[PDB]
Amino acid sequence: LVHVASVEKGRSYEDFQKVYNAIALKLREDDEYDNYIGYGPVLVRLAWHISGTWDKHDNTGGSYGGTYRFKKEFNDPSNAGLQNGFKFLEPIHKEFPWISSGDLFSLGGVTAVQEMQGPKIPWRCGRVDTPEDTTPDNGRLPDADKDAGYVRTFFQRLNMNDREVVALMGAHALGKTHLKNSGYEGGGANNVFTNEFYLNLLNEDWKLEKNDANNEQWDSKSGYMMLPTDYSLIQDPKYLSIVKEYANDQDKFFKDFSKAFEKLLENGITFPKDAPSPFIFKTLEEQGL
Ligand code: HEM
Ligand SMILES: Cc1nc2ccc(F)cn2c1N
Repeated sequence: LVHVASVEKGRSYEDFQKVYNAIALKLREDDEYDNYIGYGPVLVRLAWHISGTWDKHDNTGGSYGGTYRFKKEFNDPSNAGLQNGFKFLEPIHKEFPWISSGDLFSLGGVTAVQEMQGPKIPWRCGRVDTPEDTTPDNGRLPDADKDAGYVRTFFQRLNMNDREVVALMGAHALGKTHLKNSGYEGGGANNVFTNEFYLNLLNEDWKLEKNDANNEQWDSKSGYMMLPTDYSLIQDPKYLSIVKEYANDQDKFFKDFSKAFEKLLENGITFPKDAPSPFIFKTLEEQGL
């Protein structure tokens, strides 16, 4: 099963920078969402969930087809809460209806990371909307109530190694859990991209507890929380070494996250030899906007 990237007809870097800017301007304008966290974190999560359905074995799922727009995927219990990100992107799509759905969802995540002061994430266009019967079944996204062995095995399906996994999980510094979405709650909240996930793992005093949804989670007396899968990154000795590396080197974390996140968003896509080079978008700040 081959998905060849096909550039939206007549579009170039400038066209996509305009879409980036519209997303970024709306992030600034709709600042009140989720108790003033804003839409940044949920857009990052949306980009990951549309990509994380991928299966390397048969090239099903992945970001290419934009299939989150169909009810089966939209209503995946694993995707509860992401409807907010979809609703955010709706007026963007109306302003730029030429962009494919997969390109819009993935660009939303890139824009959110960069506007939240994260690393630059190179991004490629050319995802093409595929029909409803290409939507992956529910159940391909990861469970949170598991251990390091589960995490490691799960991410092999996405062709991610230990370093890539630990780097990607640093996104859990962003946003927060919501009891009504996932059965996890707490840990305060944040909308600036940093390496604080790793610092909190290492520096906080953690205690395993059951929450009000009867689910296990690790809680600190500072009020932070870790999922069992988050905490597994310091229980496993191979993950722990990488956690320490990122806790002690902000730039290295940024660079490795950028590579892993681009890879995540591009898994399953075949790019022609003469496809455009990846785009690196300027932030609003860099443009004086
Ligand atoms: C073992 C892997 C993972 C598990 C089990 C997991 C699980 C979860 C859960 C349960 C939530 C709470 C959702 C809610 O209640 O609204 C969440 C939120 C979030 N996840 Fe993950 N996740 C994983 C990997 C990732 C990755 C790889 C990324 C991105 C690179 C990511 C980005 C996010 C973000 C940004 C949020 C905050 C969303 C918001 O504030 O609305 N996660 N995740
Ligand atoms: C601040 C914060 N953000 C997240 C995102 C996902 C997750 F599972 C936990 N998180 C915590 N504690």
